[PDB]
Amino acid sequence: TRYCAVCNDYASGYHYGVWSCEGCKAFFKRSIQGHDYMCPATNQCTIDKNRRKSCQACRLRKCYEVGMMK
Amino acid sequence: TRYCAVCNDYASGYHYGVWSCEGCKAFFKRSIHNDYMCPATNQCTIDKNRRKSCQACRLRKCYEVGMMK
DNA sequence: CTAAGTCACAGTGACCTG
DNA sequence: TCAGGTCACTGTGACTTA
Ligand SMILES: [Zn+2]
Ligand SMILES: [Zn+2]
Ligand SMILES: [Zn+2]
Ligand SMILES: [Zn+2]
Repeated sequence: TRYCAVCNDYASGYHYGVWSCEGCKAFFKRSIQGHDYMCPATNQCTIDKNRRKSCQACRLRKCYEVGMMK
Repeated sequence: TRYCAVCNDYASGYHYGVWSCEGCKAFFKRSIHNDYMCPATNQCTIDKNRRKSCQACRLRKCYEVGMMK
């Protein structure tokens, strides 16, 4: 009930079942809406305030890991 | 056939002293004063489908391959 | 030819509507 | 309150001009 469970940025509220920022909220929104994300490395990127935009594959992976649901 | 020295995509021509696709050419141009951060460990596999994801490793490779500002 | 500009296009997220 | 939209901002790269 404070920080984003996905990128650890200031979370706005409870979105999709986890406390998240508007960024991760919108991201999951679109991801479940319809999109192929490609990880530029080893499917183990560090998702945070300044890396979430870089890897969409690991960001989505994390969205699910932390509990977000459709 | 020529391939982009940075991302292996079909190169458009010889840009900045190296063979590059239009993407890496414009990117390099834009970069030269952007400071980037790799999402992983600075060893990304930069190709057509991932060059947009890591900008740090893209610019790294731009210099590595000999692109001159 | 390449350098350099151009601009439609697509993702992001802060804000808005329901 | 949150889901789902929205749209200005921005980076991209294919194409145009010099
Ligand atoms: Zn977040
Ligand atoms: Zn990744
Ligand atoms: Zn390239
Ligand atoms: Zn990288």
